[PDB]
Amino acid sequence: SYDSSSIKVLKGLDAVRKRPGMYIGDTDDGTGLHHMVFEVVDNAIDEALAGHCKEIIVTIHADNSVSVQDDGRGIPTGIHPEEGVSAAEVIMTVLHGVGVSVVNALSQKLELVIQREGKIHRQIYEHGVPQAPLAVTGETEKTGTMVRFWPSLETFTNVTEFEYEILAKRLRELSFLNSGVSIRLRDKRDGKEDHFHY
Ligand SMILES: Cc1[nH]c(C(=O)Nc2nc3ccc(NC(=O)CCN)cc3s2)c(Cl)c1Cl
Repeated sequence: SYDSSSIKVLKGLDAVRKRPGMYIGDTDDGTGLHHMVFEVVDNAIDEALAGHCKEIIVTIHADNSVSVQDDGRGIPTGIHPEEGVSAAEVIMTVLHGVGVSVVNALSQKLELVIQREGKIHRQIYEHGVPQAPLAVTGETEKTGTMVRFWPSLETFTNVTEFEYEILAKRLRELSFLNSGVSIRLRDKRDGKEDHFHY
């Protein structure tokens, strides 16, 4: 049921928005804010442990959004018959690693770009709610997934700006734990880059 899926998803988004610390960690001391990045990266790490993702690129944008790009297969784009929406929309919205739906719920905005089967697919979310169905925007010979999110400053207080060093420490750690995955970190605010690989 297209319909029952939509009702269940919106109850899930409401649950996360009302009790955000329960899902992401402390919303004031910066740990929940940085965990937003690490949850997205952990999904790319899963796609590396599956053996398709070899490189993960984490970018801090000058507007204080963060993007995570992988070179994996790309989140599946076909209509999942039960929910009647793209398998990507299901992954991005269904509550379950805390699940990328938690990051989506707690993002003012989220941009999804999927490259696979020779096409580029894009979708925009606001507070976990898709603006429109996943749509093809052009062709590509590449594969992978890009998630860019703008954290809600309704949810997150006090520590609101991403700290390069906090991201660098956990990404260095994840590269140590995941031998042969390359994890790049880029700060568009000041030109800092790192390249973690073990
Ligand atoms: C940054 C990022 N990356 C991902 C990400 O790649 N997740 C993915 N989940 C799946 C699940 C299934 C498949 N199966 C096929 O392709 C079947 C083809 N016969 C591919 C992927 S790829 C997520 Cl989720 C996030 Cl967030």
